[PDB]
Amino acid sequence: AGEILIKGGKVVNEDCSFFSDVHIRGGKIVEVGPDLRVPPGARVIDATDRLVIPGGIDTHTHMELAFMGTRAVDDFHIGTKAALAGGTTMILDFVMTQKGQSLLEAYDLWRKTADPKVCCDYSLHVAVTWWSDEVKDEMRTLAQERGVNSFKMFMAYKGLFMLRDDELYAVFSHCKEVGAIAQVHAENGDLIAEGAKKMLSLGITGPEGHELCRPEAVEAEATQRAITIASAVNCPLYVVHVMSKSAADVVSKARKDGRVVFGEPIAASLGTDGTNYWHKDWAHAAQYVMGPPLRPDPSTPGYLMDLLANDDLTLTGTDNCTFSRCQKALGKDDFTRIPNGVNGVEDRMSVIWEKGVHSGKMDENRFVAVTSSNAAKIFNFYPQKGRIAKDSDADVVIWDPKTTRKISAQTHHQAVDYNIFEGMECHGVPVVTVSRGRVVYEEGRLKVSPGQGRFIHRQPFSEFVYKRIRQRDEVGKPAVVIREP
Ligand SMILES: [Zn+2]
Ligand SMILES: [Zn+2]
Repeated sequence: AGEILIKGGKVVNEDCSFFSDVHIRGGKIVEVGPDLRVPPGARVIDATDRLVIPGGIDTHTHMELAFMGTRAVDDFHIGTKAALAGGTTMILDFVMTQKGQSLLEAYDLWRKTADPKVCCDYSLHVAVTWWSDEVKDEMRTLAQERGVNSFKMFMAYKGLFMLRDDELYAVFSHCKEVGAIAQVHAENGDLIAEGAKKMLSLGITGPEGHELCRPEAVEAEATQRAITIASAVNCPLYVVHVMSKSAADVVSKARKDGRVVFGEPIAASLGTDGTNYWHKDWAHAAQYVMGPPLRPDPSTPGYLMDLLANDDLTLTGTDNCTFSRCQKALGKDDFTRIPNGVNGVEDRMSVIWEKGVHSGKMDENRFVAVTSSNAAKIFNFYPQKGRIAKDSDADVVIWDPKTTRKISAQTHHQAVDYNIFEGMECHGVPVVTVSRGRVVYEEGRLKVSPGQGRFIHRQPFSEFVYKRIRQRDEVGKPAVVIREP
């Protein structure tokens, strides 16, 4: 609502950067070009010496998720405010369907919880945590009527969310039928379960036990297995929260081999590492506990950033699923009871800019691709989002790439009372955030109301995801050999 001219900045899209003003009217970008006239009444945002970029799209959040006996402290309201303050203008959150629970009920429950609270736009992925004719039907309804083209399956969480290979095969085959992308939490749940039992029996109850019970081989194995099942049914696959060099190399190899798979590292795995689980201070070490775990090889985040730069890995989320210090403390005697999840929604943009662009690993245009455009392409709303262009949504960040900010829980906007990036000096600061054509963050202050954001309804068969799948259906059908009868 209202009129904004962003003037004097350099627009940065995934394909190129160029000086131009951006005219916003009624929630949309209505013109991009040099020296645009300021209509009477329009507010001018002076973007001199700034980049004008699509707002960040966080593909992976769990706002106020009830999980492991408690509830994430960053909710849809505070979580989306913190996203905005960090230059992120859309989140995509997981409807964590309980085993045996209607996917439509869980979807409805998420929409009712988020719709009146979100401060930025959002959409939803739906977890498929069990399988039956009903789930099958509900997935079709969700894909065709409820705006969801992404379903999330777990190979870990035995007893809770885990699906076996035969069930993944059926679920993935049905994703492909409904034009959805199959997302997978890829760790071998049987090894996690055994490993945790073994670490506890050895008296390793601390957070080091959490990483040691499921080292990167456990993630690499499940990642390859999911790729292989999805390749078998020609279903596009999306591997969420790639945490390790070996799982990332699995995704890298499969893509080079032409498999339709996408890998999503998160701010945590790009900005820090798992040496923190070995910290003498139990509270500090617990802060980093999430599944899969961050990895103790300190070369990990830089390697994941190199693969993200090279498009072995294609886009980013945060897996934001926050628990306060006193919540984490529930597992002081037993790591299996530390609620799993770290922060990142607010810091993702600056973390990636500092670790990826300022470092020389990727340019500003690849930065836009891996923080917004690719999410829009995969989840099917590009160029509505992820591009500064006429007719696109006015979710726009004015970005200062030269100034640094120090990340701290003392100054962050998340509800959690610590930050895994505590102390990190990042180049790249969101100075102004515009969401739905309104200035919602400037001069370090938020100006937004819960429920101002909107659910984004997507259609299935995202072309970025499916055009190759469909062609392979047409020319890749196996053929009988013709033999004399
Ligand atoms: Zn997960
Ligand atoms: Zn997650």
